[PDB]
Amino acid sequence: QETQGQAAARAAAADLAAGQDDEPRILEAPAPDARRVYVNDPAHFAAVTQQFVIDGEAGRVIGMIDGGFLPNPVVADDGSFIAHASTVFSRIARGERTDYVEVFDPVTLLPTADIELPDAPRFLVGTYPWMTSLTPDGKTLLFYQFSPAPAVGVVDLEGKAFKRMLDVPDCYHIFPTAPDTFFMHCRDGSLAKVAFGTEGTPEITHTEVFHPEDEFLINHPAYSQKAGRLVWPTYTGKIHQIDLSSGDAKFLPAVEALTEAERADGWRPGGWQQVAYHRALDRIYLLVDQRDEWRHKTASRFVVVLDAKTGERLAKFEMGHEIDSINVSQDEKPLLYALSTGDKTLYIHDAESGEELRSVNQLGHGPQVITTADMG
Amino acid sequence: QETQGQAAARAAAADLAAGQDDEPRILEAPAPDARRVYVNDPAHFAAVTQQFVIDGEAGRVIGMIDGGFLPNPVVADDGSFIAHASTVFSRIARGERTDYVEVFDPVTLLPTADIELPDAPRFLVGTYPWMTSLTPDGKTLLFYQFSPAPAVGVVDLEGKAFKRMLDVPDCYHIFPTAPDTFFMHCRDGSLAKVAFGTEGTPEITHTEVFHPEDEFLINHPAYSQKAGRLVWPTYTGKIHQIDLSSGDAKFLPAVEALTEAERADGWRPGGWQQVAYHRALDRIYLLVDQRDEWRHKTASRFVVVLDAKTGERLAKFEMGHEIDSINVSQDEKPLLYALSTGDKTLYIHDAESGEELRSVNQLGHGPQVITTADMG
Amino acid sequence: TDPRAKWVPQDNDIQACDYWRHCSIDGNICDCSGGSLTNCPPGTKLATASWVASCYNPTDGQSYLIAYRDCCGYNVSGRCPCLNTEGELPVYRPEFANDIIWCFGAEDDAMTYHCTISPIVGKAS
Amino acid sequence: TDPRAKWVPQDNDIQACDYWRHCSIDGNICDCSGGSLTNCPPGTKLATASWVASCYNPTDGQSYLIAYRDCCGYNVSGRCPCLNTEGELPVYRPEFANDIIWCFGAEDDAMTYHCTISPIVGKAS
Amino acid sequence: ADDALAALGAQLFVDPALSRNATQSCATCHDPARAFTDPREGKAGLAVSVGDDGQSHGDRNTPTLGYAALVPAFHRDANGKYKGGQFWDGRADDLKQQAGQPMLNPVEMAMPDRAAVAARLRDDPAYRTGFEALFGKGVLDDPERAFDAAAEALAAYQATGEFSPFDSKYDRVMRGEEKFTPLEEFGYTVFITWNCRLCHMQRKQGVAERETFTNFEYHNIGLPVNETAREASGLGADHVDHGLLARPGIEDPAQSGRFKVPSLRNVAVTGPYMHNGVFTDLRTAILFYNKYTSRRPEAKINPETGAPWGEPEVARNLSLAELQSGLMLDDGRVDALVAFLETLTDRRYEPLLE
Amino acid sequence: ADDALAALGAQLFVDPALSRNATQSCATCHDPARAFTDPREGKAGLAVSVGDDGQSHGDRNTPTLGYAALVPAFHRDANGKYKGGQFWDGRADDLKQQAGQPMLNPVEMAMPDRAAVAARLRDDPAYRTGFEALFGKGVLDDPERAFDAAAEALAAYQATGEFSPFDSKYDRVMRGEEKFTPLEEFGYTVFITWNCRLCHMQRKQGVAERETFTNFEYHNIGLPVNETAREASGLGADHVDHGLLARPGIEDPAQSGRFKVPSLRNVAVTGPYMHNGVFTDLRTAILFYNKYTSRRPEAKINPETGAPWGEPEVARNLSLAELQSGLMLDDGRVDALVAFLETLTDRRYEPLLEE
Ligand code: HEC
Ligand code: HEC
Ligand code: HEC
Ligand code: HEC
Ligand SMILES: [Ca+2]
Ligand SMILES: [Ca+2]
Ligand code: NA
Ligand code: NA
Repeated sequence: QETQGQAAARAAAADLAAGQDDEPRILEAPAPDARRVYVNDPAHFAAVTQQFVIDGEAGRVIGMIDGGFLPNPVVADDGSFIAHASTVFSRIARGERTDYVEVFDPVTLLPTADIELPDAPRFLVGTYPWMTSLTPDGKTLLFYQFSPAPAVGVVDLEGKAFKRMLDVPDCYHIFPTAPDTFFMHCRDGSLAKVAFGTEGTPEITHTEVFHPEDEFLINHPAYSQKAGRLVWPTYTGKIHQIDLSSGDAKFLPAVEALTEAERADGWRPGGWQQVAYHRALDRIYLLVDQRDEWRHKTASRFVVVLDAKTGERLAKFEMGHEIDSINVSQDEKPLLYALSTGDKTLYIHDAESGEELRSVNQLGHGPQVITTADMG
Repeated sequence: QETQGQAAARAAAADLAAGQDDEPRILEAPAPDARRVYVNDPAHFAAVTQQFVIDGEAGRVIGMIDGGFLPNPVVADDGSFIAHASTVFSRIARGERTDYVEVFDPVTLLPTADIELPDAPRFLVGTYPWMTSLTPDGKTLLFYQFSPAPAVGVVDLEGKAFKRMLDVPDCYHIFPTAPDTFFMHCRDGSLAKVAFGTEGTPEITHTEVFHPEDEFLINHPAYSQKAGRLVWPTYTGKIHQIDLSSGDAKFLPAVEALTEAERADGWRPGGWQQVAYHRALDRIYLLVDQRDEWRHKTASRFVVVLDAKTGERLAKFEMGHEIDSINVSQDEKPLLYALSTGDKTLYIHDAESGEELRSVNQLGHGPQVITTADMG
Repeated sequence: TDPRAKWVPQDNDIQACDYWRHCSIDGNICDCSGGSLTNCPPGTKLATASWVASCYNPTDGQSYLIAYRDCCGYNVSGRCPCLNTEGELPVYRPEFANDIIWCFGAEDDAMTYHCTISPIVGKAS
Repeated sequence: TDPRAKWVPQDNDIQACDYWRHCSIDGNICDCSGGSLTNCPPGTKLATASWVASCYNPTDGQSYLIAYRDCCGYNVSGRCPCLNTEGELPVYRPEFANDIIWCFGAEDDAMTYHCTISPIVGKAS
Repeated sequence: ADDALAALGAQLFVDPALSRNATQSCATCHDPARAFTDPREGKAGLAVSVGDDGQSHGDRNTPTLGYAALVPAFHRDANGKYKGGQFWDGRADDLKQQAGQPMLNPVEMAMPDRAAVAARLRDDPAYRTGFEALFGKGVLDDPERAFDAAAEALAAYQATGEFSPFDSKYDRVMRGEEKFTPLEEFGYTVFITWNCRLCHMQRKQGVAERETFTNFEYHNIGLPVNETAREASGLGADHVDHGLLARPGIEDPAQSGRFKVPSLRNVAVTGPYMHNGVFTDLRTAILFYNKYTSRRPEAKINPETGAPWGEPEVARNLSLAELQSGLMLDDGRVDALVAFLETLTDRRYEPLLE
Repeated sequence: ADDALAALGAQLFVDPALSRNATQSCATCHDPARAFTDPREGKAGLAVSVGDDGQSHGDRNTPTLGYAALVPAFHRDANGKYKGGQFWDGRADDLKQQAGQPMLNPVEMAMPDRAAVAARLRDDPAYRTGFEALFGKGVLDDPERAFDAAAEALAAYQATGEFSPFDSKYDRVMRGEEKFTPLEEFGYTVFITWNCRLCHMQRKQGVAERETFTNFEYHNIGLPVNETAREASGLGADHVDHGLLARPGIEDPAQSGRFKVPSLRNVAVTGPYMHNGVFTDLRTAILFYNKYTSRRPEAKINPETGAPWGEPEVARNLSLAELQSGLMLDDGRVDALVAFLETLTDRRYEPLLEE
């Protein structure tokens, strides 16, 4: 029942009583583990932003990172580093634009690389995790450009340099599968495979169209790079699963996250990060609620959990708060993270029972994005 | 009774029904007038900040101005321009610091000057209006430096260039009286008169000491440049008045804003901008409430109005909100502005009756500073 | 106030998030920071890029194309924030998507979001 | 909860604004953003400059000098905001003044405010 | 008189007696079968038209007469921008002032003077009857009155529903009578959301009653010279077409190289495109706009030539704010725009679409 | 035994028989009338001390023995910081290891060896009685035992309340027995808010039971050579005082030019100042710190000479993090700091405060 502030008061009181000395210093964040969780605050389009590094097990903020205008966070799965692509201007929100990538040490939070992106090439948008992406080896960062045309930027993190822009078709999102290969989702309803080398035009392959024009695939699919599992829900909660593990796209049986009866009762997914995927358990988690069809960005109060292989519902959790984004820790007995934009609070739940264990409040102005490393 | 949003909805509907055309464009703010009011939001030490330009008569936001870390706003009394001294960093709150002055056109709000301040000389502090100050002719901006020692920076607004730093004694604040002269308040309880040139040690002359070492003079005195009147409250609501209209300091009889009984009962001034002064009416306005002596920065729910010459109380207003800062318009039938840092709201009162007329909400994160022009 | 309920347009207050023209607005209503329904605030820059929705007007029973245009070059206003998504489609259908900062073509290469305007540019269909 | 009431120190929770060592704190409690009571959070820079206050400790009845030190180089934490002013004097007595950003001497010339620590540097007199 | 006047103009419109050698009428160059444009191949292809003498070619493309009656009289609006008039350079105030010019132009119909026109009108008993009934007895004996009267009838004829029927698929769709195809609807969406609508829509905002997909303004879009057309015009390699600056009374240097925004109605059947007919294909006209937005090397190349577009004929007063939109049109969006513009074809020219 | 050991030390302390020519005792250079420092004028004034031979000068200033008993034995802490010991360079582990060194140093007391010391102690019947009563019979016959016993006796004497009375005004003020003047209180507030506290306070945080205004660490503050002292010492123009690096066993080149933070107790009466006695006046020692912070031309200038402070003797490993505070001490705060440090004078030396 003792809070961290209370426990801290006793320790400070005991130090004073015992005459224990200690040097005022800069703390190191504790070693990255499976239960570390990052919360990004795009701050409702504010010119500067914040990231929160949280120990999910203790429910404690263990660090922060400043960002500029709508930064894209990435977290290396092995815990070796974190990075974002960010945007600043010479006079707050006006003047000369500088786009850049920073790489940070994950215990000191010190920038270890600051790599400027030439010609302001970042896509400025409500934060989608897979608009900026690390290769599995972690030596390359890939960012999406929308203006003047869909394009993908290649950033060498090892050599700390921007390399080049890749011309791509009318496609969106970046799902890396190898040091030299990533997938995108195209307007025509196909996936595009993009293979890029040291120099030259990329080798671009399209899959067969896997969904119709009237079937809308959300801006926040879950992608497990270690599983090569792309889990993509529609507005109705229909779930596309694409296996990319062989290096080529194989489409898994489509599955329904809601029953026909629930759908007729107006049950629909809604929020920001509406979907989570646990790799070890091969399990899908989806934010759902009763809502009108065009209220797809509102908070949801329920999470359903289902088997990826069969699509059988394993649980339905009444979350108890207005939840916008979900994600899971990738360890055994995982935590279910439930971030409320409205409350500016991360609610930390047991993923098996759905029970709320703890919460972390005061997380910026409009926190929206949850990131965790797959370290197992 | 009809709100501005309702009037605009009405007008828009009429235009649409009449087939009236109009070009989407950049609006000009209405001409600066006596009832324009500026509200600055230091945003509780956020690295970037906002100024709100408000029509006090309509209670409408007519413009905004972005700033960096704790900027100092000034407003030319003749309404010809506004300016600020501001601070930015190359990586949000870290990296290379640039201190600078911007001058703005008062209707387009476009910057007409961007003057860099060499060696990052700005005093970084919770915002005090008289830590940066225009000369009466509006040709020179004066800013305070605290580190490495008290100094005053001279910025030529006419020639759009930084001039020089002035070494001063251990003194604080800048109240300009002439194109080449300002006063400061010193630790020793005197005022310092500083008469400066383009080069050479300035002519520094101390007034006699005017207060004991245990009377505490608030960080937010009211100064009327056109009247040459410095109104300086202490923590107890005793008010020091200094007449600077002759070019030299003349000490006026001290007045008590609170009665002996009120003081015996716990009435003290408190907030941020605790005091206002109306030039034409020769009236003093003071935020007061029942408080402990060391709660001198908390909001107050009452304003006392008193005659500057006699010290006679003219009114005591019950504000009806938690008010941190007050100021007044400098015209006939003036408005009493009442800013709530907690509510993020400017409450607009009739300064004669104390009655709340209208309000302007959603004013940033922690608004604290109200500025008006004296155009009379 | 029920966030999940079918959005109900009105034609009586342009600063409220249920005003009919804001059916797919994202950000802040420009009328609340010195602009107007169809004009930008001083000091900001008007984008030429737009996103589109067909918004039903309850007054005349007609559906209009609202081409939302951004006012750019300022930090977000923080006044009158709204998010509505009537007919709003994912990013791969950008003409109908509203997470995108539609600041393209703004003067001085302004690309920061301040607020959005709501001009009618045609009848639906 | 009465902002104008006499400040009541406690010695049981360091994240609360009434914690005894926070008697003249202005800003944010460092413990709430990855620091501790007397240490800075990762990535920030510890100032050497200080402001002082005599703060009464209700555990032992002693008044201690608390030399507040800022952690600098980050935008304000926005967590556990507090403002107390026990003994706090105006700016012309700066060693007791708390509106000043006391970031002087911070590594890398860091001058932005993130949070404040509350170390004891001596007994009051 | 409105019906009778337009009937008279209808007679005049197809009468070659108004050309020096009686080889051409208004209908020769403004062919009702090709949306009131010129199907005839000349020295420069379909880019410019041949006059009455059989040799002289113009320096400008013959535009449609469809919907020209909806253009306001030439003026300068409160924003300082010139609007309206007739001719690519707006040198005629309105349709009336316009009609007599091709009559007396040596490179067109080539009549010596107004007296020569009246003399030909007088040779026709049905013109003596028609004109005298509308303007009075002896109108044709007066060169000034006859010529002015012929201009009035022709203008009145152009103002009838036949020239502006508003029966395009676009019109039918806006009347809720049918729906766009997916491709067509996508094209419309792109049209109204991309830079196109800043110039090719009547209003800045709201709904136009009789949309003709032009704001009547004058813009320099930085087009190159049409080499063969300019060669055929006889005007010389030294010659520069200054567009609106050519208009008598226009002195403003900022107007040099600007032209009237054409109406996009029937655009799919009125190729080649632009003031000098430089682009034969509709797709090329659309792709020209990418040159200001796209960083792809293909955007610098005219797909009709395989060579760079060419430097602008007038390298100032470019509408860069409108043109440099920051977004490139991919092939899919070009296809959609083509599909949309095809819906601006009047009913009777839908067979021309194939 | 505790009283007796110290009493023996008291005797040895004032005994000139422990010097070659018997002109010199500890008390000659560590004079109890001047807070255990050397009042004698030499070739370099009071900067350095003249040894037993009447000619040889040291190269370092004679520090006070007051409160030296409070310094921990020399060690390296987990933070990699060396702490404690005795001498400006900490080459002695503790008080006991220290005591024997001036006895054998040819530039000081100049006894040829331990046997020579034992012979002098043997000559005195009082020492034979006092030594043998404390250390056993025949102690003075064994040069090693006798030298060790003498050091132990002297160390024990320096640990008595006589050397560390804690009766300064500062001490009385902290007991609530009296109050600071406005100026002293301002001085104290400055001392604990400015960089001084980072080196001249026992602890990093919390309160010290027996504060002596040093953290016992080693720092190079960038002081110039004292030219007339360096000349008097005869060590040479090419000689560099490496401070802590000179301690046997320390090979870390980062320790070069670092010296033990002196206790500031009795500072007001122990002039001149620093390890080489370079600064005559207490005000000047304070003004020295402004060279790292002030931008005024005067901050570069030693007011005692009118010339620049000088190039650092060791221009590396400077404690710039602590010294470059960003804040300049104005004359008012220098006045306050002088007045505060004057409160650190032991009661018996208060009369000296006038001169
Ligand atoms: C030799 C072929 C030819 C003949 C015959 C001809 N025109 Fe034209 N017409 C043109 C060309 C070429 C232009 C463009 C000229 C320019 O813009 O400088 C034009 C322009 C016009 C325009 C302006 C339309 C716009 O949008 O700018 C109108 C109206 C017009 N003609 C009507 C007529 C009428 C009525 C007649 C019969 C009296 C006629 N024309 C005779 C070739 C011809
Ligand atoms: C700067 C205003 C402006 C913008 C923006 C603009 N246009 Fe144009 N457009 C013009 C003008 C002016 C002309 C005539 C150019 C000339 O001949 O000198 C023209 C010519 C055309 C033509 C040839 C029609 C004919 O009869 O010759 C087509 C087709 C066309 N535009 C379509 C488009 C499309 C599609 C877009 C959007 C990608 C677009 N325009 C953007 C002003 C504009
Ligand atoms: C010639 C004058 C002289 C005599 C005699 C002398 N000393 Fe010293 N003492 C010094 C000097 C000089 C230093 C500093 C030398 C150094 O740091 O290398 C010093 C240093 C010390 C220190 C270290 C204090 C500190 O803060 O580092 C102690 C303890 C000490 N002496 C005690 C004694 C005792 C006990 C005797 C008698 C056996 C004695 N001294 C004899 C001059 C003298
Ligand atoms: C970086 C740690 C550090 C800081 C900060 C510091 N000092 Fe010192 N101080 C020292 C060291 C080390 C010496 C010995 C220098 C030497 O002789 O090598 C010293 C010597 C002195 C002396 C001479 C004492 C004597 O017996 O010779 C005085 C007086 C003094 N300091 C006062 C101050 C004051 C006042 C401040 C605050 C402005 C201050 N110091 C800041 C470490 C520091
Ligand atoms: Ca044509
Ligand atoms: Ca000394
Ligand atoms: Na050609
Ligand atoms: Na000397």
